[PDB]
Amino acid sequence: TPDIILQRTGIDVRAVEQGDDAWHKLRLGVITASEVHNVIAKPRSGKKWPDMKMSYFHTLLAEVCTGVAPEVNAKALAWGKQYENDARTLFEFTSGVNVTESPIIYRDESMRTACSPDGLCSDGNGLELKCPFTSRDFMKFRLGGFEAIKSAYMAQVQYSMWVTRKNAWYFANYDPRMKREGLHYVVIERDEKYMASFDEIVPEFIEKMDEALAEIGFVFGEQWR
Amino acid sequence: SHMTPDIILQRTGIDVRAVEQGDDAWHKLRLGVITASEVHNVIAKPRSGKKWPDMKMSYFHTLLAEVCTGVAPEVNAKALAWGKQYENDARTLFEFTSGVNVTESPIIYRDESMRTACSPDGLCSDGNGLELKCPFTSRDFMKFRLGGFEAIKSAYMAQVQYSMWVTRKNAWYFANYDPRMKREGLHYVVIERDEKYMASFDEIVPEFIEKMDEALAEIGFVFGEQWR
Amino acid sequence: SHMTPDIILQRTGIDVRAVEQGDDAWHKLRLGVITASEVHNVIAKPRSGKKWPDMKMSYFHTLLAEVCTGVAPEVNAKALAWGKQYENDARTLFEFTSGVNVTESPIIYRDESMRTACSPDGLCSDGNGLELKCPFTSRDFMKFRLGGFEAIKSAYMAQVQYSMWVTRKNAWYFANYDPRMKREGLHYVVIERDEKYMASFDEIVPEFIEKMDEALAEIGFVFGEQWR
Repeated sequence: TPDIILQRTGIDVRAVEQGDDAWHKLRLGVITASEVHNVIAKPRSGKKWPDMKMSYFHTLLAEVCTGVAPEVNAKALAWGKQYENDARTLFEFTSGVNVTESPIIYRDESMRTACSPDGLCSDGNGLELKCPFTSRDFMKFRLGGFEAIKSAYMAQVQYSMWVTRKNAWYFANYDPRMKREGLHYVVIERDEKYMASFDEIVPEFIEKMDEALAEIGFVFGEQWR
Repeated sequence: SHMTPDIILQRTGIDVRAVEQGDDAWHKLRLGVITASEVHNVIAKPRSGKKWPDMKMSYFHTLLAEVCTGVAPEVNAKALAWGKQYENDARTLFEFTSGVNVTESPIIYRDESMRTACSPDGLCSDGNGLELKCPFTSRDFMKFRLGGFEAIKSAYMAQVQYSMWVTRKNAWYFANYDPRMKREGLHYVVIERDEKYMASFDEIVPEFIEKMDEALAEIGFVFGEQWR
Repeated sequence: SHMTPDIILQRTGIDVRAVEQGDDAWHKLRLGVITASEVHNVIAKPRSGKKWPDMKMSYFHTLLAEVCTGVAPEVNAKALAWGKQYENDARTLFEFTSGVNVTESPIIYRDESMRTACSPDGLCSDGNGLELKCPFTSRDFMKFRLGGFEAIKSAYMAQVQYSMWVTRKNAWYFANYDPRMKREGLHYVVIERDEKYMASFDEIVPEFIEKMDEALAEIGFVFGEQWR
């Protein structure tokens, strides 16, 4: 749905690459899969937004009013740029599917929610594929599998399926350092409980955002000129 | 007794009037002293008991060590640098917005003892002091902007109250500045003096000083060696 | 059975006598091994329940990764460089003061299994082991200087006992040096072997080892592949 994006931000999605400066521009103020865990965080009791929730909320609003986002995990990111291709190939070789690239996908025209898949699979699944920074974390995944994977990571996988209207996702790891056994993955199925969470909470988050922008005099989208 | 430039100059060789925030002198003048930025640690209390809390012990060791080494390490240089860089920008936008005039004030000691002090971001024409933060992250600016007072963390309140205790003023402005903000990059509030804090300082601080004196003697140092 | 240079040489290709702390081999020899500095993690317990604590599972993963990759990431680099810079001056000063003469002892295994080791700061004329740190912050230095024994972090204690467990000794020196102190930049104590602790390693360690073993087999590895 390029025309929309284009009309909206003057950017041509096709030309984009994970890391592209545009890539980044397109994510500004947007609720993404990597960060949604924060949005759904709940107080043990009470209705009060947890801290990690207020904090994400505050981060998002600033992206809107400043038009920038600070950089994080430089070396981690770099590690990943470094090995993604090898990881991809192998994964394929091994999983038996062909993977193809996916720009960035928004849920709808509002452009308030999105995900950036690591790939789109021949069998119809999306792909999340990490090159953990510490071999310690690969071990953790490799041995514990599913129940090893973190909540923050489960929310991520689920939110991608919510945005793309998909039913299953691969969650894989790669570590070029392992003498053998360097690639591990699993398949995750869409879970309606998560679905229902998003449907309920995400829209509520968006409305508060707008209220706040209004209080201080901005409007969602200014970040895109 | 009342602190004078004359006293600082003779004890440390430094000319207060030439000092500028972040200067080398500015740093030296703070070695070993209980500052508003850190007092929060001094007044910390255990849930029950009388035992000094970890944060408290910890700042105690820190202060002592400044006395016996005469130096202090740097932390989060980046944020430090950030705050140091945007300060002037912040001051002048505050003057415009509040309408008051601001004067600069290095460091101010509570008395001739040189044990307690603060470094205001300015002194206002209406008699109030000024504290200007340039949060390193915009997220923080947004937090305050939207949350105001109640947004401001305890440490900040103690810092603001101690500045008033040291200088004997009745109110203080607290502001935030973010140069990255397209517009509206300055927000601020006014904090009034609070006796409950005054009192606490009055009781606790003096005691903290004595403990320090005891520990230094024990390893044969005397307060002040840092300005040698 | 006891460890000997021949084993090492035969199993890994390395000349143990030739090893220097921080040597490439020095590092090689530590891969997959449970050391004195990390043991605190293995001994860690949950307030209740028999479930491993987060730090335990973590170290546990870290070590397995060491076995399957044959490498280890670089860590706490600033702290290591600092200690590296002062270890000499610290030793010399300790010697003078304690009277003892100190000798280098690369690394030592508890046994031929090569699963357990330590790398003492030195070996003392009086047959005591030596742990000599250059704390990164002067604050920690002060902490110990003033509070001695009861001030030493659990982890440091574990590291100490682990070392006696490994070498089979009765006492060890725990000392600190701070080149920053204008005076009194050296302080130390003498720690006695504690049986409650020995029992502990004696019990836990072995189970930890069994578990690594299960886990590795589950993914087709066997301990020692790191030295291939």
